[PDB]
Amino acid sequence: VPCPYLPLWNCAGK
Amino acid sequence: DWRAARSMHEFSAKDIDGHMVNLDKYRGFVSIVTNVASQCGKTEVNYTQLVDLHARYAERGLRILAFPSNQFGKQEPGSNEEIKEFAAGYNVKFDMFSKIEVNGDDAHPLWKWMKIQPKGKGILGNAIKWNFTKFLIDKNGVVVKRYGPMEEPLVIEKDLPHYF
Repeated sequence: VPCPYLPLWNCAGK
Repeated sequence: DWRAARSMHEFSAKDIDGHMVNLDKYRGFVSIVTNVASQCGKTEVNYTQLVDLHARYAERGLRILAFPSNQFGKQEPGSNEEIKEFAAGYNVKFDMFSKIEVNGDDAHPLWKWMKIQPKGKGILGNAIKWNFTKFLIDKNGVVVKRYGPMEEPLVIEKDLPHYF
């Protein structure tokens, strides 16, 4: 599913 | 000097009412430390689940330390009093702290320390990536896990008996 934080964060890492 | 610490219990932090807390009071308790925000897509799931965990496990020794931060999409714009009032809507009975930065040269020393711990390392470097990162802390104040923004609090529940 598309990342739900875009465009502010792209779900990369933690 | 924060680099020389070996436990969360060596730090102090200002609570949401402006009063200093010696974090050694968490000695003997399993603790979740998390950075919070009121205007994130996952604000509701995070607060609801943390309140639920606290209610069901506080007697087993679960403590939760919630640090507001405005560093991620400016999603915590309010005053500490306004944030305290927001938390109150979720019937939060765990410990709310004053708003801090968690990344950069002015980040709270606890957060600087947690991010470089053996079991606190991030993925794609150690910077906090977004709101609602969670650190699990054992009864001796050692960082034992880092959970990412996308990992809802109930994911941590299976790990709690590893450290109770």
